[PDB]
Amino acid sequence: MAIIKEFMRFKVHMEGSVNCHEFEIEGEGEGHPYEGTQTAKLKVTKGGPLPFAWDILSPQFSKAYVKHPADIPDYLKLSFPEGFKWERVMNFEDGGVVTVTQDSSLQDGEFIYKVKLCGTNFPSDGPVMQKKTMGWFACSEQMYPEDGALKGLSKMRLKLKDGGHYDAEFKTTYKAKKPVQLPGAYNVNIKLDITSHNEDYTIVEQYERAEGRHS
Amino acid sequence: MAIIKEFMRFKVHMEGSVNCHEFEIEGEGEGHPYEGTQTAKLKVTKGGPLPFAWDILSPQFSKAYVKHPADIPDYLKLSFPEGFKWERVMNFEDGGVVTVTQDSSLQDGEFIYKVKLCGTNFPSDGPVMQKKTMGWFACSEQMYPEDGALKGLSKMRLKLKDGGHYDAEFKTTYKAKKPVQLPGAYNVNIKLDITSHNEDYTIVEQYERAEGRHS
Repeated sequence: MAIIKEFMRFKVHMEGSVNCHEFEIEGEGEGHPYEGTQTAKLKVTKGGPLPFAWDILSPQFSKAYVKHPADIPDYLKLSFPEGFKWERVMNFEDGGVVTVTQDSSLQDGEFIYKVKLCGTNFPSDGPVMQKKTMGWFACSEQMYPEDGALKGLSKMRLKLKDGGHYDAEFKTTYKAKKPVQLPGAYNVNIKLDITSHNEDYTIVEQYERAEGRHS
Repeated sequence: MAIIKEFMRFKVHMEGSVNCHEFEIEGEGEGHPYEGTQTAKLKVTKGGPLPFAWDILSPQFSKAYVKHPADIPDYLKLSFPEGFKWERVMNFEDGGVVTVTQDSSLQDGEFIYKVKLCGTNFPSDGPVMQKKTMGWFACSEQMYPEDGALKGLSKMRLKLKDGGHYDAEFKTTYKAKKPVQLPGAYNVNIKLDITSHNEDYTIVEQYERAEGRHS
């Protein structure tokens, strides 16, 4: 039997603060790791309703679910059962910064996600704190190994409610807990959607499709 | 009859938070803008004692006091009386991030400095939150024009109490409030010292010497 089966569920716990508003999120998800597709259902358990845009949190809730061609080593799938950790910084065009620390493991046949998120310097009148965003554009992450780790860089774009867009640079470093084969440089195309939400975004459902491809 | 005289005093007000510990600092300084030298006397007026290292704040307390050769446009000196603004991000080797917003003006023959600082994601056991730093190494700021503004980039190094060092990358964008001539690329060598401090760094005195030179 495989360790990463064709269908895999996950559980996620997020804690952090944005502009020093503390919160906690608990969620459950499921998907098909070799198809590159997944969904999640997130619940704000502390600090709700959030006084900021959900969209800055949605990309933190799953790289084991990336469809990889056979000739591109699936570094983060190979990291299991032990798993991997990743560190991310997001630099937004108006000075806002989000930092993310995450640990992924496999317990009782289910992925376990632990996330720590720290966001700061968002303008009180800006689109994040005023909840003026409407989801991410489809995007591509440029992946490359460096200093024994897998790194990703993406130019991300948030749609704004009244038109136009709001941009951010994503930098992430992924590290397996045990040494496994890193890939060469390649690209991952990502579609991240909010599929449902209640009025104050205390209950949110997400969908993500991610596929790796050669440069 | 000059706007920037050979001897100039300044006043600075800083407010912000680091790992959501809020604080305010008020200070007075003086120096010689054409000699590239200055001193400051800072006091913690709110949120003391600070539960983090003073060294992350000391580089935020004065680019009007940089000695420039005659063939290098002194962009930030020319910006006065109106003055300038700058935005800074500091990325520390252990995931800590500091963002700084600052406004510089000239009122009644004295510089007026207003600083907003936001720091986050510092490990609770790291040298910043454990106050294990002992001042910055001498450093150089690589200056270059870009998108109509003056930018700086520096690789900064903090001494640690028990030996070794703790590194950070500084990126800053300086913008005159009125259009004045930008220089070409050049370097500024900086020595920033804490010359006195009380036991919990609620009163701190600093000294800085800065000189621009061709690359």
